[PDB]
Amino acid sequence: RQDNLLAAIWQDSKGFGYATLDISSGRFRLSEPADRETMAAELQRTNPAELLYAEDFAEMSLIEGRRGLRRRPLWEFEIDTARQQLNLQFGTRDLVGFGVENAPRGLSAAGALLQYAKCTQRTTLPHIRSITMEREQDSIIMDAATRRNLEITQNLAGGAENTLASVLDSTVTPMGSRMLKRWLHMPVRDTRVLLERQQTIGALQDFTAGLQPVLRQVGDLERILARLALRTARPRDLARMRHAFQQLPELRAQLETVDSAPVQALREKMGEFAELRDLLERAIIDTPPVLVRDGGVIASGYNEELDEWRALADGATDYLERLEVRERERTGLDTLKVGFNAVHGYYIQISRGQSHLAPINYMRRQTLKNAERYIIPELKEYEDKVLTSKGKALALEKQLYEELFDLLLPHLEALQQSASALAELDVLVNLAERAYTLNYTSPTFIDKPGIRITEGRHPVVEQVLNEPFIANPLNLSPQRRMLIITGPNMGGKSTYMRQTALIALMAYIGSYVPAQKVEIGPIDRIFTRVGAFMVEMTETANILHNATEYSLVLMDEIGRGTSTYDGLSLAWAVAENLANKIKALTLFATHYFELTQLPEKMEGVANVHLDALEHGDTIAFMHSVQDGAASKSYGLAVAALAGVPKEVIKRARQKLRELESIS
Amino acid sequence: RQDNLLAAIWQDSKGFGYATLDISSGRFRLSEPADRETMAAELQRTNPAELLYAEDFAEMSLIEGRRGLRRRPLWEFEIDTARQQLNLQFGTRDLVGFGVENAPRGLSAAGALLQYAKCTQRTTLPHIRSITMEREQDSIIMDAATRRNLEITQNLAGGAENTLASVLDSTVTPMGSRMLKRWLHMPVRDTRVLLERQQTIGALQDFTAGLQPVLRQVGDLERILARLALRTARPRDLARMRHAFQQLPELRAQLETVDSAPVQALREKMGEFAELRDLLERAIIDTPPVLVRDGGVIASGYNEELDEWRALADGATDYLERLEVRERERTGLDTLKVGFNAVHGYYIQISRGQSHLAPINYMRRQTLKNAERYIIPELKEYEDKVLTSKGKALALEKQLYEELFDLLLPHLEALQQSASALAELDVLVNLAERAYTLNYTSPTFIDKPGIRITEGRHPVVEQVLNEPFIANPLNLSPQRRMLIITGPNMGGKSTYMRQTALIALMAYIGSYVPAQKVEIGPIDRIFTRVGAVEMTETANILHNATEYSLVLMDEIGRGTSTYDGLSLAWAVAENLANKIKALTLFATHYFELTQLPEKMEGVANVHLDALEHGDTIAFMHSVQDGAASKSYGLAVAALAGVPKEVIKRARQKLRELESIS
Amino acid sequence: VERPASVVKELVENSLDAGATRIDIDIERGGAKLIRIRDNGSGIKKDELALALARGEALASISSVSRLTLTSRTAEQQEAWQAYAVTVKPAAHPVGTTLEVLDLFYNTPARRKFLRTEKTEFNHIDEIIRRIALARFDVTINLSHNGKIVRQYRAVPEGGQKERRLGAILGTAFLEQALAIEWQHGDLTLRGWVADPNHTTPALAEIQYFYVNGRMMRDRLINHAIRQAYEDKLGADQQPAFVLYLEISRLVHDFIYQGVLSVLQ
DNA sequence: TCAGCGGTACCCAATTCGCCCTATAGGCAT
DNA sequence: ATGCCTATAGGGCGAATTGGGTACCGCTGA
Ligand SMILES: Nc1ncnc2c1ncn2[C@@H]1O[C@H](COP(=O)(O)OP(=O)(O)NP(=O)(O)O)[C@@H](O)[C@H]1O
Ligand SMILES: Nc1ncnc2c1ncn2[C@@H]1O[C@H](COP(=O)(O)OP(=O)(O)NP(=O)(O)O)[C@@H](O)[C@H]1O
Repeated sequence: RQDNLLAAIWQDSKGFGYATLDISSGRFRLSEPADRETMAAELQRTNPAELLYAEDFAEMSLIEGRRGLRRRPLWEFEIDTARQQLNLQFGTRDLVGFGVENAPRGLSAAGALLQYAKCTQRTTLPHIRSITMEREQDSIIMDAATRRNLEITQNLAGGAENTLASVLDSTVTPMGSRMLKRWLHMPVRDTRVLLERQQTIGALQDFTAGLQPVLRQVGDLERILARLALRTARPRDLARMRHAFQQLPELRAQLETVDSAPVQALREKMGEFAELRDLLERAIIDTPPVLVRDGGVIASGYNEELDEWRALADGATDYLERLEVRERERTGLDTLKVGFNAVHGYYIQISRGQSHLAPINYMRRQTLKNAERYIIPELKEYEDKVLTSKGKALALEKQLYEELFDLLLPHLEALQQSASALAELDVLVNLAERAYTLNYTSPTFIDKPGIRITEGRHPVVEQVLNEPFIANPLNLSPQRRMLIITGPNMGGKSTYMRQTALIALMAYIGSYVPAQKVEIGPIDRIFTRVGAFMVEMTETANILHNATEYSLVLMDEIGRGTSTYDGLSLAWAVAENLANKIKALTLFATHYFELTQLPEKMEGVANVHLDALEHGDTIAFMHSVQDGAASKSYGLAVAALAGVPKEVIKRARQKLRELESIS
Repeated sequence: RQDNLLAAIWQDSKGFGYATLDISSGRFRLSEPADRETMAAELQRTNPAELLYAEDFAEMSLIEGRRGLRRRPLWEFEIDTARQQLNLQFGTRDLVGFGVENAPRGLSAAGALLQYAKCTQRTTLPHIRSITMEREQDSIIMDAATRRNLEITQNLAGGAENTLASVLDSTVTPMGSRMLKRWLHMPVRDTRVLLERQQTIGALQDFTAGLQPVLRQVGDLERILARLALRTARPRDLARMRHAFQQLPELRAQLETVDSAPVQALREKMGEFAELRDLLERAIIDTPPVLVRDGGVIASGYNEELDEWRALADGATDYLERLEVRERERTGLDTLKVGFNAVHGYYIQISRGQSHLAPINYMRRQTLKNAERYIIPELKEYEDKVLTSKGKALALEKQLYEELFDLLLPHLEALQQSASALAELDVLVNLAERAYTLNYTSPTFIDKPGIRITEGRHPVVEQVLNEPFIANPLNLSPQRRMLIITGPNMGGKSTYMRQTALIALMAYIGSYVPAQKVEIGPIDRIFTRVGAVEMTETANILHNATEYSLVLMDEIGRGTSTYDGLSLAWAVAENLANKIKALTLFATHYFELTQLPEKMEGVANVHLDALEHGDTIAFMHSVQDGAASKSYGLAVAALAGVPKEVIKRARQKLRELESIS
Repeated sequence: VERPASVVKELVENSLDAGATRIDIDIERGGAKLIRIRDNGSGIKKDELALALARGEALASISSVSRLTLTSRTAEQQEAWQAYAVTVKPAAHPVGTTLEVLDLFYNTPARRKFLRTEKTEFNHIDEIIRRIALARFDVTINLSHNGKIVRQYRAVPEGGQKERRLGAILGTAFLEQALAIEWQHGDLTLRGWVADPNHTTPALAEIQYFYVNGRMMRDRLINHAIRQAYEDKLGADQQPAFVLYLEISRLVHDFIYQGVLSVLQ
């Protein structure tokens, strides 16, 4: 009912930071509420019996309504002392193994709290042996290890090739590729919004072929809108927008036939802006030059005064027709084209094959690749009279080009919404293509923690492999809440492990998942382990304290340490902890065949292994998960398959049986 | 005493690719000679009895004076078939473990050679079991595994922080930072050229502080010269060039006092370049605008006719002021103001109350809310002489600016040489500053392979670490040609191994090395191993590594058992002590390997002594002659953050395991 | 010891007592959060670390005010023993003593109010480090502000370029003006450098760090005697600029004037 | 071939962050 | 009292810096 809770709060220019401590239990939590109401709610939620605040705490209104208030100096909330004091308190060399190291705003609160805590109770704090971050956002929790290890957007090397991105990123428009990338780094867990994606994707699988080509015409409209807002847009950017505007009626027609209320809602959000289409069609030339600085952008008939300044230019336009023709006749070069340049003025460009067939009257102006631009006095004279009056047309053409923003800026907000909706459509049509192509299934979300996969596969590994993945199922529940996965080196024991992680993540982007059938429960935190002890066990310490009943744990090659007795002993304790205490969803890829005695020791754990058939020095890996344990070591058999000399392999097998004779 | 040798050669747009085969022994080699003379020397060196060439081989002159010539189709030299055929020949899934995977130019020759070898012989050739890449340049041969592990330019994450670059890269000019980066990916091994750097760096240690500010004025002249050659250079680029030209007299003076023949040679390569500096000063304004498109670039006094067309555009404000005054007097309208408009041009604005009191000469140009703007023939005439004169003066500015390329390109070659020399000076002066700052020593090169470090340290780890690096000695020689480094995690196994690798690499950029004293021998190939794959890289090191090569094995045996890794590590350590006798560092957790110094000749037991007091532990970080005492993952586990309660169970589990072994 | 610079002075004096030829000083947030000095001198024993926690008494004084962590490795091969705040436990350090400090003001909000900004007090830390470096050219001193090395003072061997480091300590402009003055009148032995009065800049004139037996001593009358000698050279009266090392009291001062005047003229 | 044509790397250049500085008071032993 | 000294905080200015703009790079169906 009533708790004696100690707490602290601090803010910088960025946001707020919060920490608590219960002296009854020894629970020690941390958070970074970004906005004010979240911060007010967190103080109200925890209801600390004693609350710390910095003398210069700006938004005092939050803490003017809390009890047991304490005014503290600023210097106590310094991160340097905080990190130092908390390291000494827990006996750690870093706070990376609490997953709070990269939350300095809150650690200011935690730092000030502990310095105060060690002093308020002035008692031994062995029960307070860990701090943990509770994210204010409870949609998803993704650490850097997961993004770098599951390879959602970045492979182990650091490249963006053979990622989940690269696979799903067959998006026709670039703004779709980015919205796809953001979704993967922020998997939605509003089951309603996820189902809104799953119903949209199901409806578009059939209509995906018709819409994709229309979406490819649009291009990156979102980045064009960013330049339009800055008033720095280019004519060829406005041409892409006009090209995109012409597609909106076509997209509105194709999405009208699709039976999906979210699609119909997206279709209304899409808009038309056919007024803005009409504007640009009338305003701009069908294919204008690269920059507005050149002019020759805005088509004649839009502005009459542009035509008055371009009255000289109108005479000038068929003067360039008369000069291009006369010079094409005289020289005998048909690739001869007269065009404008802001730096040099008007020039005569000829193809490189016909460049040196030009006469001596032609003076070199610009040297290009597969072209040579020239100048003559008649043009250079004509260039001057045009540059000036067409300059007052170009100044007006640039002034009218700014006025095009003034006609687009009323809808700018609606165009961004439309662009985001168009970008979202590309993503969900792209996913609808991928799901249709790869026959992905729609996973349905349940209330209790667990994933029930029917013949599921690794969504990325199956695409990059030269062999069809051996699809295998998974039955996770709070009854079967742990799997000890033993197997060979380069055996593929880390596939079924990683495939499970992607399936959850792919399910939580509302996208159809790589399996025959999946039924999944709440997975809020993904915690991962992958080799390189001063880096490896630091992550294992972070996954142990942070991981909950709902968190998906993926430990790979754990206990690669100073011996086979230190690594096993830790691995034994970690597997026990996650089965005995936390009872968290854990996927333990390991070589420790001694840990295969845990399914009989522990409740929740199951022995699985990757079947591999070895004949002589060469070997075949079935890459197929079988319920059991690895028969023996295969690094000998793999070593030859990697290319290691047979002299080493023979000597390995000769030294093996001298060591295997002991054990 | 000659052999029957078979070979193949192919070229692309980039360079040449080469391969050979002796049918008596079964030796198979690969190379990529970039230039023609290297390629001619390689054919001359090998002297193959039978030589293959693609029907479309461009530089035929190389092979038209050779014997046993064979004209082959193009398709046989395709990398797709080559990789596929060679993979199934060796029985590998990749050619990464030969160190030839990223050498496609050479593999075209090798691919064509083997397809021809399988057709010339048409018998079992298991005596062909390996290929190897041997680009024996003055440059050290390093796999990208070294460059990603040593963190020369890029840390494990992909950032350029906590690198050897970041530390040594205190270079004032960017073209210095790049030449520093190339040196570190291409360590020079012409012992003469290395000593030329070491004598240069010793002499500039004192004068380092005075030169650096002068070098910061230069900027990236090298990339400006690249735009100058393309005739795409910008006025501010030419300003930086002029700013750099003004420094050459100052640098020639400072480097004249410095006693070092290589410095004096570098000082002559740099050049006075006073004549180019004078031309740029006379021509350009001290600080011109961004582009030539805008004009206002070339200073008055260079071109008389530029100043003529300028004089029209300068006779403007006084003309309009007299007009504004005369028209204000004549009309009797005091709100009459003559101003410029970028959209419409020059106008005469009168207040709306006085707008319709204006005379009949005034033609309507712009109607406003609070006024009426007009145009008259005198203005409209004056508007023409301005707008045209701007353009003609501006056109002359673009033409002169292009003409300045015709005056600079004659020296372009000499400016590139000077730029490279200036970039080299920045590197050298920066390295001299770092050696002065970080108390680095000059390592002296010996004839036989081996590194003798006296209280040496990790050049990067010492810089970013809050605590001081514990100094570490090393005695590598062809007698002590391997060290089994066991101990804890945060023992300093990987540090003492990677510190040795950097020391070699920093010694082979002619730079002063992070130690009290080093005496180092020929190291031709630096090879390193680290987890992401494993067996793939170790094989490349076994196949490529020589008596002289530096081997940096980190935890061989991260495999699938206790024995698969131990047995392999035992065979690899035996091989590199028994057969190859390469300079090898084998930092591993396998205390079982500590029975090698008694088994092998050349191997020596060392360890990073760690003394555990209470629950916590102290790592001496000091290399001691012996082996690891015990397991330390338990001691580290706490230091990683793990709850002590799980360790109390883990230590109890270890105690049961200790009773067995 | 309210000023962080005064604390720095005490810690360097403890490093001179150790006889360290290498000093590295670390500063955080203007020198308030961290004052880490690592030294290679004599390493006080784990017992000598415990009583220094409880020159040892001066270490106890900063340990009570701040959470001073001192780790020292004994000359006898041994783990260094690191005493926090009050916990002593094994540590890794070469033979020698390291004196790390947490926020100097762990229990004094008045001393935080007494702290003057973050840079001006660092400039006072620099001044102290600048003065002891001149007195003891023998010991290397590396200074870092907010973890960024500012000055690289290099240990000078006997017969080495004392002027080079002197030039680094007081700036190149002082060294140029500075004329090497070595005057011995019987038992009285003066060694150092005095800036040329005519071309001496005001900042060089402010730099007048007089060391008696390698201990910084400022006397207005000694300054007046050098200022008189400056006023003898040329009419303009600028502040005396002199860095000297004298082994000696009022009769000396009479020969500090004559001894300096003879070298100056 | 080919003429745009959109992308893409990369060099600026105003902006942001940190460093310096000089009038502006105080300040404390005398 | 007091009078020469001294640190100080806001302001000015320079050095890093990443967004913004340009010259450059393929290149992509037609
Ligand atoms: N069905 C399959 N057929 C062929 N290859 C597969 C299959 N499934 C997975 N693989 C690949 O087999 C390789 C083995 O996995 P890999 O991660 O290299 O080794 P591991 O033993 O799983 N990892 P580790 O524990 O760190 O040694 C990878 O290249 C997988 O992508
Ligand atoms: N000579 C040294 N002096 C001080 N600290 C050191 C030294 N060598 C290593 N360290 C510290 O040790 C850690 C680096 O681990 P390192 O010794 O490189 O790997 P290791 O002993 O092989 N452990 P592992 O990576 O798990 O296999 C960091 O905390 C360094 O600060």
